[PDB]
Amino acid sequence: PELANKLDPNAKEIDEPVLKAATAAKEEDGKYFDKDGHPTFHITNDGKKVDWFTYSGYRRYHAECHVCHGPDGMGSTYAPALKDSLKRLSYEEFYGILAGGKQENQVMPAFGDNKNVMCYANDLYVYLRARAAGAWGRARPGEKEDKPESAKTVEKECL
Ligand code: HEC
Repeated sequence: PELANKLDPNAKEIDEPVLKAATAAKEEDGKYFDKDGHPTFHITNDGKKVDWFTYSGYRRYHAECHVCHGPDGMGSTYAPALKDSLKRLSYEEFYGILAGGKQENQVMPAFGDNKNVMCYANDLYVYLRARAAGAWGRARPGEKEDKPESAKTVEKECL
């Protein structure tokens, strides 16, 4: 139905198993979920329009993560490429690394005490999930879906 994606027909780096596991099964007010109950994306009109959290997660990524992890999750001299990471990592593995950090030299900081990051954890997951599935390229999202009212009142409370 309207839960289905419609991506770039000239999308050359799609990962079908990762994309299939990210198919939207449910929608609760601008928020999409997969059959496992975990957040997911929703691309529309041939790879140009994106759901709110993919849009929002891009911006939070550029703000708070791009420095060590490179543009579009491509990787850097000090940190791995998160577009490949979210092929293996489950939603809760990602959330735990983000909240508590990871070490080996090589340190990923714990962001748990950083509400400007933790309150957008689902946004970061969704966007980087869309990268891992090859459902979004290395562009900035243009057309988006409207920001839902649900997001604004929990953004209120979380911050
Ligand atoms: C500073 C440099 C940063 C910043 C600001 C962020 N990350 Fe994180 N990250 C970083 C390192 C050195 C590592 C590797 C740690 C190790 O080798 O043990 C990581 C790792 C991750 C992971 C797990 C990667 C994997 O195992 O595949 C995730 C997920 C991750 N980083 C995500 C992430 C996000 C969402 C950030 C947003 C603010 C972020 N990092 C910041 C170094 C750094």
